Amino acid sequence: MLDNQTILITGGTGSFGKCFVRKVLDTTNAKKIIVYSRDELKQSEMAMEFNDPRMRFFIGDVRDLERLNYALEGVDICIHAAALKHVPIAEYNPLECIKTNIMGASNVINACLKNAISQVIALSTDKAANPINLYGATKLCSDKLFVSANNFKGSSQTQFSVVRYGNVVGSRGSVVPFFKKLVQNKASEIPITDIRMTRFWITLDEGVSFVLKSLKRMHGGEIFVPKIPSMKMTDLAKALAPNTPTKIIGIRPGEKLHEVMIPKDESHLALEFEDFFIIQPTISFQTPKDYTLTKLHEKGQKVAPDFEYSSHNNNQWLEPDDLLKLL
Amino acid sequence: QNMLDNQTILITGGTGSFGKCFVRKVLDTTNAKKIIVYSRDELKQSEMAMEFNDPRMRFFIGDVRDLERLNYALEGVDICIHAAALKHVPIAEYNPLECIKTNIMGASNVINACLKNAISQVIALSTDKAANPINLYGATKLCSDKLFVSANNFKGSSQTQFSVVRYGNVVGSRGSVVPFFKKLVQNKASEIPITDIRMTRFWITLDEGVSFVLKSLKRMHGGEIFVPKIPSMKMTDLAKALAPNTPTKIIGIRPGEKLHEVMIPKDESHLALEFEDFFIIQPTISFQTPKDYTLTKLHEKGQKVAPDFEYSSHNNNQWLEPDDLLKLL
Amino acid sequence: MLDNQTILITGGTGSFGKCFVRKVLDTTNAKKIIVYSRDELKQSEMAMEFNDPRMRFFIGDVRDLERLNYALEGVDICIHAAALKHVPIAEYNPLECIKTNIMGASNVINACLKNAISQVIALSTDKAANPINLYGATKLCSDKLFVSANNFKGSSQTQFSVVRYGNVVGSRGSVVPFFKKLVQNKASEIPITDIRMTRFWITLDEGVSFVLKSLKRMHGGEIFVPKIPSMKMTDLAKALAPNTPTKIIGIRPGEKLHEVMIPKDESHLALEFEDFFIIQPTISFQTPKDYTLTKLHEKGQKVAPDFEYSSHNNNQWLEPDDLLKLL
Amino acid sequence: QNMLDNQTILITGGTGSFGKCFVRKVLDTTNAKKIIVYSRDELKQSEMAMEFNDPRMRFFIGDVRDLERLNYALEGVDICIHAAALKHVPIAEYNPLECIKTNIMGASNVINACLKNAISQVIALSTDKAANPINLYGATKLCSDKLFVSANNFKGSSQTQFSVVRYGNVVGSRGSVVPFFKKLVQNKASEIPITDIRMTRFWITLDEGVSFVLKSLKRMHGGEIFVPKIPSMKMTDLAKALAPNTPTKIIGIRPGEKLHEVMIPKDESHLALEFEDFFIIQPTISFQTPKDYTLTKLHEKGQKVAPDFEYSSHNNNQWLEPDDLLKLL
Amino acid sequence: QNMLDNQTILITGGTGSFGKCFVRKVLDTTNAKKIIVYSRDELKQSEMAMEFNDPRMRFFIGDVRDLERLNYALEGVDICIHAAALKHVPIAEYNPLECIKTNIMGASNVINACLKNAISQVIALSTDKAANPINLYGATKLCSDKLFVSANNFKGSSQTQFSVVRYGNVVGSRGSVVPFFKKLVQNKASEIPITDIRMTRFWITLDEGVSFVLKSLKRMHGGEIFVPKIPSMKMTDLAKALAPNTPTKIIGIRPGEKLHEVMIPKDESHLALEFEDFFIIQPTISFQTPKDYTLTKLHEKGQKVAPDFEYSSHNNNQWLEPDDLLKLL
Amino acid sequence: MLDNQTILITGGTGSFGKCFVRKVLDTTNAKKIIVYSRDELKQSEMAMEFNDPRMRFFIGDVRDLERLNYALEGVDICIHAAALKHVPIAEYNPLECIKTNIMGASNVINACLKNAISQVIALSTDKAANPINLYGATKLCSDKLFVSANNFKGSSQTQFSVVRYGNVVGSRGSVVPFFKKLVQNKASEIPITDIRMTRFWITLDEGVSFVLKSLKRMHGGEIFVPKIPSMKMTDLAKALAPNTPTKIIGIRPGEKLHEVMIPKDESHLALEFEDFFIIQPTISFQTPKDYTLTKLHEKGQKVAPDFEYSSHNNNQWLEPDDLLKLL
Ligand SMILES: NC(=O)c1ccc[n+]([C@@H]2O[C@H](COP(=O)([O-])OP(=O)(O)OC[C@H]3O[C@@H](n4cnc5c(N)ncnc54)[C@H](OP(=O)(O)O)[C@@H]3O)[C@@H](O)[C@H]2O)c1
Repeated sequence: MLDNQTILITGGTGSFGKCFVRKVLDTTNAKKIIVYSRDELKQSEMAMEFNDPRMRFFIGDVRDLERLNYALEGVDICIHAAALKHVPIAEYNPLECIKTNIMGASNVINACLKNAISQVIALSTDKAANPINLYGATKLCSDKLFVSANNFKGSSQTQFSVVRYGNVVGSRGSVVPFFKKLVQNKASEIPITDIRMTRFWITLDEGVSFVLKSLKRMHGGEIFVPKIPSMKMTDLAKALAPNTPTKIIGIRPGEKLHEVMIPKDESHLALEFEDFFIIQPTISFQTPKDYTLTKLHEKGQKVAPDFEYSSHNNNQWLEPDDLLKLL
Repeated sequence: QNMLDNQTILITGGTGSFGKCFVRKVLDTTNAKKIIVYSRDELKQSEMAMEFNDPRMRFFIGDVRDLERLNYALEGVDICIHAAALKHVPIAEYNPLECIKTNIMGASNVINACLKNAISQVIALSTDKAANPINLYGATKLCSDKLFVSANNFKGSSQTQFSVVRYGNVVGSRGSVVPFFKKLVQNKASEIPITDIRMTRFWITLDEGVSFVLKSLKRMHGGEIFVPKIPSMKMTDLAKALAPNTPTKIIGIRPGEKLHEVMIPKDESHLALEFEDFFIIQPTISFQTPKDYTLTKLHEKGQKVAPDFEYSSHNNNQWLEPDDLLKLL
Repeated sequence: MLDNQTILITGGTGSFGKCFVRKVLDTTNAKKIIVYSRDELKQSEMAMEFNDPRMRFFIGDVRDLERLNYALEGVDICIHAAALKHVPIAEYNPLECIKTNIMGASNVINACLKNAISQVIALSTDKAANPINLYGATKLCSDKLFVSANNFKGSSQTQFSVVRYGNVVGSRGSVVPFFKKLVQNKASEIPITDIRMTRFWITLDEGVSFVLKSLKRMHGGEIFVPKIPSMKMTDLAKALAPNTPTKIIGIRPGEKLHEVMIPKDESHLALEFEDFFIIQPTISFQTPKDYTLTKLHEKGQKVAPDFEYSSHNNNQWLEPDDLLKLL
Repeated sequence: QNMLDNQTILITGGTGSFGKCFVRKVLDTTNAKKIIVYSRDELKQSEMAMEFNDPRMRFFIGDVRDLERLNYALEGVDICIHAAALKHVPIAEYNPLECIKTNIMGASNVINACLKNAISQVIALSTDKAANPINLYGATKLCSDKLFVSANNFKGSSQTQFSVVRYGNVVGSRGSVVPFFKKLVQNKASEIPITDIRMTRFWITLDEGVSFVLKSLKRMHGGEIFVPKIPSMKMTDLAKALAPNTPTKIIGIRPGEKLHEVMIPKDESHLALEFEDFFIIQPTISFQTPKDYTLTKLHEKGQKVAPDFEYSSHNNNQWLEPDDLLKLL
Repeated sequence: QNMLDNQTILITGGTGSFGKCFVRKVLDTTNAKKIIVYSRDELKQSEMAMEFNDPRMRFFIGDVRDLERLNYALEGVDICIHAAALKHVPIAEYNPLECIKTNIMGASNVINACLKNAISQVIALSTDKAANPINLYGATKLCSDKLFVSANNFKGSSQTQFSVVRYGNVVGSRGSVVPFFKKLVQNKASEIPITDIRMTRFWITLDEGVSFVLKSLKRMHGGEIFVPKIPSMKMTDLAKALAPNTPTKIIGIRPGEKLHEVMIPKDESHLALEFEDFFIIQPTISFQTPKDYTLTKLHEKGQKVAPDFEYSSHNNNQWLEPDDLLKLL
Repeated sequence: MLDNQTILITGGTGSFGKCFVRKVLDTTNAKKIIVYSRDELKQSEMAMEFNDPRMRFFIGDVRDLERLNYALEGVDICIHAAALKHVPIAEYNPLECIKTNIMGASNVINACLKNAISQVIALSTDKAANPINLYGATKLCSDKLFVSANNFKGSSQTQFSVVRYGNVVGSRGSVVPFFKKLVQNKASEIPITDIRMTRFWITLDEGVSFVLKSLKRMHGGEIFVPKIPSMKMTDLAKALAPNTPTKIIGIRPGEKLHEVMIPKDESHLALEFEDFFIIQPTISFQTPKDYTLTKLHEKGQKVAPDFEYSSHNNNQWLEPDDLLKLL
């Protein structure tokens, strides 16, 4: 697997960013881990915490093609986690979200090919499946680009895969942590936008690991989807602090009732496995790939024609307590 | 008596299906100062100036990907129709940045330019595929719509209005399938492509839409996404039409090709406002200057819709008999 | 010659475009033929007609440098036929014509060098010789650039030559076909701008072949000119449909009486051959070339000091019938 | 009494031959608010501010290839003289994109900028070499002229006028041959470069032209290409001048160097309009606002020319005795 | 009664130290129509809209490196505060183009945009490090200041005024050392970083400065570089403060880190104009419209300074007792 | 040392430009010397004077990245002397100076890495030390960039060093030559801005040689400073023409009393040698370098803590005559 390799991750100062740097640091022999991002304050703060010579911090934007080409020189593997993810903000700053996510993905793809990187994994989201909001629309474009990149074939081959998973239990500005800062500062209530608000749930750590495993499976072109549990927002408001009331607030700008992981119209392209899924590409590559046998010799089978992985039509569900056991 | 009296109109990509018809319909039914055709191809542009040979026409070579050009293009324009785009779904799947550069950046430039020149009203053309999309093409179009709607916040003494008209397939449009169904049974009728037996699609006429735009243009406030109520046509039947009897062949689902097109999402119904013959999906954001979309600028009143409604082609009420289409062919 | 090679042709959806793709398909072992152009409707229509796995369609503009670099990866030979050729339109859209033809030629030249292509042939026109209209002015710049490209010398050598020939008998929006669509739709007349209107004439097929032969001759830097026949526009109006009258119409915007192939002031740089000519470069290359012995061991001699290849001062002439035999 | 009263003038590349003279001529004979010199080189610009030391001067460092800069440059200008360019023919042959970037894109930016700032009149400098060209330099200049003339269509409340002044060699200009003929017989007279015995060229004075511009500036409508009637000087004679007797040497025809310069094409004569001391090649296209180029804005009337006319240097009527030039040296 | 009455203010990078405080101070003490926060990070922007939850706020995602965006940003703004920047000296040393792209090109775009939108007054934030600099960061800031001052020449009916406010360290600002001195003795007090025993620095309060800007904003003409008179605090003492007693450790001089910060150069004193509580370094160039910087727009008179003066931190007169800082902490 | 190498120098039509081309031409076996600059008139004039096939003139701007990449193909060593150096003009055209000097330096750095050049020497100035004027501020950024470039490490290594020296005795538009053109044209006076105006002095030739030697010493990352003499402007006005009076004129826009070569706060990073100095980098390179032993096995030692190389606190001084002996 990974050994004496160089890894560059865009937006490595983010949640997935550090939780991933940490895990690669501790569980692998990655010769050098490179964080590529824009803020000097987070990288100054992040260099002092990860006080290890295995690191290296490059200040740069993904909207910058030259910089990326410079930053990716000599890199072996690349994880793309840079992005504007705040759905409401994206609705008010649509070009900003487009520049960062779409153009950003394109430049990363380019710089990777030029530097002959070996493997690239971009981070998607369930919001990119049958999307309604801008953020998701841009992300779907990003996935489309990354999958399509597997067609280029220069004097250097590069595999481009995508990992798509749900809401990361408690993250920089989320819900579960929000539903505590309140009760702490005397929360007058517990706002619940709706009773049907379902959502796939995964942890920072579960995510970081499904990624490092995809690298071990991937042929390039796949869109790996993990089989994660769903949790009714009704049974979550409880845990967090049933005590206080729950003033319904309606619906934020761009929210869905439930999130989709694998569209119904994607069924055919799906292949079930044990812990995960794979949404085979839609286009054909000059060099065909057999997405039925991972590079880990794991065998996967198709799915029923009327297949779809909704957040609610799911069968797994996080007990109204389990999320406290995780807190 | 509402009209586009003595006005300069510019339509991007008006060298194709929608464009040629809209350019014809406007010259015929309205008295607009002039009409500018903005497109890249010199052949089509030349074979259009002849085709029309009308003094109220002007032709500009140009790419929507070009901002300095669009800036000079729109100079002196009152109304802009954005119909330029890459719509060939499977090709968009293989050439994703192309589709992105034209449809996403393209929409952005047309906007940037329209505002610079203080255009009055702008209507952008979307597709049913931009609703809960799954193919790249549709995803760029969803982005596109978002941009034009978001464009309504900008507040300068320009006050441009941006709206979107989203509808489905056009009964035999510039190289599609209807003609590619004749074209075949119009040569060696013995093999007809198919994908599914449940495969449905909304079908509007290359004219029902054109007029729908001119109409949406007359009753807009800005920020709307007008949806024309149309009939759904299950493919199977659409088969016996362009070939009463022939050995059809079930090829395969082309890349990124859905199975049931959505016109209005299930998760956005709370934004829709039903009307007698059309729909209006209100902005998912709030503008500085709010508006009551329940009242078209034509007075037309509107009531919302069932909090669960999902205007899908399959769950459509009306349909088209394999003869109602013959009455189109 | 060409074998197991990859060929990319800009504007391959055009007249010369398909007639060339077809001929390479049928007469060579070209491993892969790549069409590079902007319209999806022509490439969708062109893929279904040339239903052959030897093809590959890239949607792109020549005004786009990144795309070209991507498109030319792994290509062996490149034919440049993309361009805005409508003279009147170019007079009203001068920057458009300049961007496409000049900047377009420059980007193609660049992408070719970066990808180490071996041979590049750009298509010129007689309108580029002692030009008067914009279209021709841009084309002369394109020829100048391509010839000059033979001076670059990186870890990869690339030959850049130009093929310059006249009006292609009946083409997408021309005269001879125009002078029939009329008589068909009851042509009231036959418009003849002038009695001296001479023009070199060649066929789509003759052109496509002189190109594939130049590749076999070329050293890089030459501007091959075929010896084609001239035809008085007076004796052409006849054939097409003498029947109807000929309402003289004057002179279109930018038209010449006759077209030049090899300028008088180019004499010195000329070298006569059997079927063709060669207009040796004006500049000297780091690595001299002997344009007297093609790579086909064909020997050519200079021309008289007062030499010039006008369309009228020519000696060959297409009988007022021959063009019907060709129709 | 026509003047450039209290006006701001900006000349691109006015740090060279034409520029320095025009800058001098305008300060001396007219009362224009100010004069802006726009060029790249700091040395020449500094050695010019001293050289002139005039308060009505302003110097801006800048490349015509730079659009944002040109935009700030022309801000507040009424008249623009575009004299910036790469004219060294053989060098242009070896560095074709350079010449292209400066002469073609350069002309485009100066235009884009002039219109943005609503400049009143713009005169661009062309060369005889842009007539039925064969060298790159001249070909960029033909493109250039086309651009400035085409620039007259644009219709905004700016109404800028764009014209072109095309003439030949300037009797001993910034490093040419006349001085490089002295410079030699001005050191070791024993070897003089030559190309042909029929080699002819039009010759105007670095002052006859400058004034011709100021004049063309006073009688323009826009879209014209003014041609100054000048004398032709067969090289041979021009030899005995800058060296009565010396062993000249026939080197060789430099790259892209013609043998007979054309001022007006044979295929464009039908556009020319002959005048007492100059010519006017009318646009090869039609503008929205037509104009009668037969009447200079100075009332000067004009009759066309013989439908075959080809103002060539060799077929020129007047010439220059090997002493008329001495009366220039 | 001077105020920023009913005015739209936009501050670049107002999502950080200075910004948040300035945004707070202005809302609290003045009645300005609205306030626009222009920055790149969505997290900080969201955690600020909540943090403030004030209707007179607006947040725009954006990079100062982006000119088209800045152009739309500043649209409709009267006053602009440029506080966006990369200031982490040693990081700037390792990523020099980054710092350059943001601080140099960044300042240029904010200017280009401000003029385009006819902003009234613009104040740019500089640092003491831009005085006789040696580190990249400070060198970009010197360039930066030069740009904003030079920006005062441009003369269009816009008449924007550009000034600069340059001061030193901010007593415990967004991750610096003061807090990183607590943070340590606030966990395992046994090792404190040090560089020299002569190491001095000027120290102003994150509030003394903010107000200084609002004040400099009220008494500016344009082209000035306002310098606030502040106290110097020799580091040694600053040590016993954030840790009465602990085993400090002399690590090493971080890259590009000076030893004595300069507020006013020795070679520029002849430009300074001393005031009761501040300084004004006049432009090193002459503008078309001269100004008497000896008279603030607040009437405040000013006398120059000793022709040798060099406002250095070490040669400072006033200082701060290791308790005056405690009275800050 | 240098042999069969290719050298490209930006702004080779300048003072240092020709004096360097000449010296490399005469004292080395440089296979090919390439001049890269913008003006055709200087390069036309410069090709005729340096009438040697070892030359090659490329017309280009440093503000142009493509061109540079083209121009630097196959180059071994690169000297960067292009720049806007007129301090007053830079104060009025600050963006022009920034584009040329800073962006220019960045593009040169980029093109060099892409072409795998081996060594690059950029020319600094004493004005970049503790600067006050724009010109110097941009130059300090240029030095910072060049030093930092030594961190990139692609499939090709490139050393980037800087040479920083004072006013070049009599140059295109300077003082000493100015103080003669006057007396020649009847100089009414001798303007002396101040009595303390000190300045380091070096010759075109001394400079050109310290450069060619640095190439022989350099490890990459150094900022070589030669130990040159200082001259009081009071004792210089004399020589030039004591005869005429000396009307004091004040202080130009951006001038200092004295110029610094090695800042006081740079002491620690300094290393004294015989004829020169070295200001070790401020940052650490992935691959450490020992700046105490040049590549010429020359040993250098540090300097006292209170060290600084001012133009006045200097000990060497050019006799009020020596500059006439040099004239
Ligand atoms: N005399 C002739 O041979 C002749 C005859 C007919 C027509 N013309 C035309 O008249 C015009 C002026 O000729 P001239 O004899 O005065 O030539 P010149 O002495 O070479 O002056 C040309 C000027 O253009 C400037 N320039 C060059 N590139 C520039 C750029 N990229 N951006 C901005 N300025 C640039 C140069 O200034 P910097 O180098 O400091 O940038 C120079 O001052 C030319 O356009 C030429 O085509 C010349």
